[PDB]
Amino acid sequence: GEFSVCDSVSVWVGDKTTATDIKGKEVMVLGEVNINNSVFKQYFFETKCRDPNPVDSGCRGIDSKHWNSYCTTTHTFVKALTMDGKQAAWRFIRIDTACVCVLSRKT
Amino acid sequence: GEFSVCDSVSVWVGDKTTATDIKGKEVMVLGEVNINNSVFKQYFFETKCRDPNPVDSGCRGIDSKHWNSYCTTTHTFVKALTMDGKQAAWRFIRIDTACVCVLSRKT
Ligand SMILES: [Zn+2]
Ligand SMILES: [Zn+2]
Ligand SMILES: [Zn+2]
Ligand SMILES: [Zn+2]
Repeated sequence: GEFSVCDSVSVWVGDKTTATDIKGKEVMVLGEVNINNSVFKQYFFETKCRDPNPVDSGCRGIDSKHWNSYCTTTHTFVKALTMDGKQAAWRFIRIDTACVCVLSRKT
Repeated sequence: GEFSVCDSVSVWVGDKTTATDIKGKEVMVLGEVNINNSVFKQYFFETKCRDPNPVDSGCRGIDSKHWNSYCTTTHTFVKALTMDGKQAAWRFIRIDTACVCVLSRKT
């Protein structure tokens, strides 16, 4: 019976308005898009950690004798129609994509 | 000095042509896109595992006494302009997003 070191959760989001852009800034995500000559809504598949606790580690199954650990949300980058001044831009926004375990060795 | 259980690698790809779609099928990814009234190329941020070996685990730092492990590439889903019959479709394709460690307990 298989499973991963950090438990994650994934959801589709379609009510997105605010996002952080590729170099750290906040931007506004528009509701709809016009690609080719069709109108589409903007969707996003996000994965967060369940237990990001940075003291009672959410990492399962570690050599805790030699190793410290926690669960962390990593990010990918997708393009989205945002708002630049006030005509739109196609820009890369950062989104939660996964939950990985991070280590450091003990003194 | 911090690091993660599985070593990953991330690259930008802009020469994508073939992809696997949301329910397992192959599709063709077009080179360019027309969003709003502007022409853009399609980009993708991909992350794979470095050591997906499923015998000498690439997972660092495990209670190997009680636990088996390997590194695996997980996937997210982004929309892209593909080719449906032969006018285009805005569809969700699967892309490598991250490298997580998977466990199973020992007999
Ligand atoms: Zn809303
Ligand atoms: Zn804000
Ligand atoms: Zn090429
Ligand atoms: Zn093919």
